[PDB]
Amino acid sequence: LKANIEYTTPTGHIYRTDHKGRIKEVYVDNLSLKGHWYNLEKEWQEFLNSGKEVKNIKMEVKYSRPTIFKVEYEINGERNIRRILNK
Amino acid sequence: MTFEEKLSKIYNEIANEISSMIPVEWEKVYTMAYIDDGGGEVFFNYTKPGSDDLNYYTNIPKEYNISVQVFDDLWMDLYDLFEELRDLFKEEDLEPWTSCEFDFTREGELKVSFDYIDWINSEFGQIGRQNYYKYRKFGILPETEYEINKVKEIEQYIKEL
Repeated sequence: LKANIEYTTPTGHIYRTDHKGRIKEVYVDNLSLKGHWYNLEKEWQEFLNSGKEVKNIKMEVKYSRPTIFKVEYEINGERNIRRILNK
Repeated sequence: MTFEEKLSKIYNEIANEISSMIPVEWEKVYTMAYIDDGGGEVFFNYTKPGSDDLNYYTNIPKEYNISVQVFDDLWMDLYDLFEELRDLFKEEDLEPWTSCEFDFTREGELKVSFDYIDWINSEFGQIGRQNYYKYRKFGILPETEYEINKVKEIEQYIKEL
């Protein structure tokens, strides 16, 4: 939480902050192995207007705490997933 | 636990969740997450040893014997972990990140990149973000003109922030 600082933890973990003191980078060699709806409709319509199909639109709903939407769709033969909250 | 010990716990939890969504042996995983209070997206690309080919995550049920329901339910848990990673910032009285790059290798190397761009009010869509991400991360150009132009709009937008 210091500005433009790099710091290394006891465990070897390296952290880098920006001018506002926000963490921007982390290094670890140690791993143990209107809004959203509008944002979504806007890009859909732009794809359609460019002559691209938006296929297989489905939603899963955890209902009524916010209602949770898991939205899915395919555009270039590629399925994308998105999460939207309603509260 | 210190702040960095909590972050390490969830790094490990995110890494192992992704790894169990991959039904074959992988070498590297590039993960991108865009999350704010109203929702978000989490995608990743993985490589296999012997090849540099990128394998998109939702192609896993289309190519392997794993059900879309099981895959998506795992994705749901993975999202929750990233939201947990984000809440840790909130609890440290830190400004929460809006994007997290999460790259790791099977040997255990992990590199994380946080950013704080107000993406939702930028009004750029999910695929636009993903195409911009892919142009900067790897060398990948979109192939339609609308898509290419959208990446250019995002580049100029970010430089001028």
